[PDB]
Amino acid sequence: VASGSGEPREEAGALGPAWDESQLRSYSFPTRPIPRLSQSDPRAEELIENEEPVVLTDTNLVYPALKWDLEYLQENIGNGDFSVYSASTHKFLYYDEKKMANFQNFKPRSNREEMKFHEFVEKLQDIQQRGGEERLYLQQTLNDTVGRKIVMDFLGFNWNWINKQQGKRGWGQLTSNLLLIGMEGNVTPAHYEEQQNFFAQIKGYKRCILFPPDQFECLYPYPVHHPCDRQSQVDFDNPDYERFPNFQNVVGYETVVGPGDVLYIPMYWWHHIESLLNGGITITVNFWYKGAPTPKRIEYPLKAHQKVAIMRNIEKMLGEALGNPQEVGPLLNTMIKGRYN
Amino acid sequence: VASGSGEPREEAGALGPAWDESQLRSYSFPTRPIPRLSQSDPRAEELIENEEPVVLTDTNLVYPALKWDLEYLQENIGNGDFSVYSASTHKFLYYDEKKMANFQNFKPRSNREEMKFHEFVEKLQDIQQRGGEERLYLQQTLNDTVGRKIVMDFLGFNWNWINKQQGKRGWGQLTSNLLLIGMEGNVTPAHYEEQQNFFAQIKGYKRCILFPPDQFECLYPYPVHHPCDRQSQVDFDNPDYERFPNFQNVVGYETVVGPGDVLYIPMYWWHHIESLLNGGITITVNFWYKGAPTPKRIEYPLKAHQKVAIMRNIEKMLGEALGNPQEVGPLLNTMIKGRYN
Ligand SMILES: O=C(O)CCC(=O)C(=O)O
Ligand SMILES: O=C(O)CCC(=O)C(=O)O
Ligand SMILES: [Zn+2]
Ligand SMILES: [Zn+2]
Repeated sequence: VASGSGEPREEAGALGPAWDESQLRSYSFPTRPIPRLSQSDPRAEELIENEEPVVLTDTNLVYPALKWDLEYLQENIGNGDFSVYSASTHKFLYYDEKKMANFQNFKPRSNREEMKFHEFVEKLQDIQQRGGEERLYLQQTLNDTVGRKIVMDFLGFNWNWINKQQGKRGWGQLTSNLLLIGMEGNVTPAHYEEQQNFFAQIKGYKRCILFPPDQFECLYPYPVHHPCDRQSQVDFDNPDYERFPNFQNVVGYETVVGPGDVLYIPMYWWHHIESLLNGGITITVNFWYKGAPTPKRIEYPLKAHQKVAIMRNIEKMLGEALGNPQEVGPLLNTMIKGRYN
Repeated sequence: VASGSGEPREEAGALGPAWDESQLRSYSFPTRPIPRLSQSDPRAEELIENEEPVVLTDTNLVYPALKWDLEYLQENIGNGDFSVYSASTHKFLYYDEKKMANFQNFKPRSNREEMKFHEFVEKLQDIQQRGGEERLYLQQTLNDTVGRKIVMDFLGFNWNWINKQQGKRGWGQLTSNLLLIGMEGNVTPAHYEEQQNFFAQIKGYKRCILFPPDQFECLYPYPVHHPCDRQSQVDFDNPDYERFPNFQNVVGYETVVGPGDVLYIPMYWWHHIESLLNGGITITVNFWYKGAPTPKRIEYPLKAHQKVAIMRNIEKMLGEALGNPQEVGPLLNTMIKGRYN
């Protein structure tokens, strides 16, 4: 019942288990499995409607990308610039560069380096070459500049299905598709997005651990003006229970996606994403959508994500009102101590 | 230098000290004296301009009320209804009755009872009669219904001086004059107002201890939706240093006003007001003014009162946004724990 990702799935044509338990990292918290359903299954329609996660096994959302691999992409993706993140550890914490202004005591552990696709493949094979410890992760919005055959591939994605989805949910506009290419063992640590996300797995296997928005108290996001806004301050590998005591109460929904799977990551749901160990490279394309307009007007009791949105807006205005994001905390403290605690 | 109210002043015509140290209650914190200046003294103009307190000794602000006493008032104040607050202790904590809706676990220790002036005088003499322990405090906005001679008295107040004051400071409109009649030993505990206040002493002697707005952290106001909004949660007689540790750092400005004195209580300044022990009844009329409009637009660094105004508005909106004032604290806590503390 704290199964996790369940027994590993058996590949078609007796090809043996897709992955195994020892490819998964181990954590301090328990998990229940996210359900894997067919896109035609009413229950999957329920889950998305109710903004609960679900793994859709047969959407064909990115059917033409399933052939993609580094050789094909290097060949066909064009000469555009690609954002590539570097790291010394397996954890790729991300930094909003616009926000680094107002936090000096903040040095990166993951630098963005712009480079052509072939320089990526090259760097990858230079590192592989000599068993170097360092790691990379390419993450780049698909756009205009992309080669003829990638565009045909892109156009062949299942727009009919995902557009119906956008329509049934009242979502706003598709904002971006991010292309993610990772090395085995890479972790994008726990964070949340404000958009809705269909996360479409193309190559390799990723374990995705999700936490609902009502676990805000257990996951301790950075301050909103901090560059790691929306990310957990907790190190999943070495959790500091003195600073983050509610982490001991955290409960995840967990799954492993492979080629053809689409994971619905609902708005404000925390997610932690790791490419399996010794699984090779992973490739994923996501689909971010705005999110249905806010209701006219509120109906109580508020949803967890609505309380989160409120906390964000309080922090923001207080940043503005005080003239300085650094004064947000002392003010809030002064507001609560001996008054509301 | 922590003098306090200074050596007591000597009455004209060798009538001996107006009051003495043993009429003053004793507290845990130190105080410096508020300056007593002449209204013609440029330094007093400085203090009011800079929103610092000052005791003006010669305004004649309420010259015609100096003859007032219970017999005169009973005689001349008319048959209107007068708000009279009751108490079993010397501390008259006030309750906003509009706010009692959203706090059930809140019972009074000071009930408002409407009564004619003669019923007040009567009750007072019924209690005096038999050495009863209970205490009363009349506090009633002067208005329309008031007798012919009180109106002539009122009209004889020094409008020329106080209106010039209103003009020089850019204050808005006079909102009310409250008439306060107290028994010896009555304490109105520490609180702040959002209006500017010229506090005009008429009969008897009051000790006024003021704290500037930047002592918010030491004085622990109730939540804004609580009925004791703007009042300190700290009991000055028995301070709980476990709950209110910054009370140990509190520093007051202190003075004793008698007949003819006017104390400028600047906006957002905390004040604690006690009628001297065994001093007899006290009488005071205050003059509340709105407060200059807010500046277009903000200039940094913000003043303490501006940060207070912000904390108030955060608490208010969060009350509205959450649908329920009771959920304000859990939200704020969730916002700060492990995040900003
Ligand atoms: O695949 C990853 O590591 C990041 C995915 C993610 O965070 C997202 O799609 O929102
Ligand atoms: O005289 C009192 O006890 C109350 C005075 C006061 O709080 C005020 O005038 O604002
Ligand atoms: Zn994400
Ligand atoms: Zn007051």
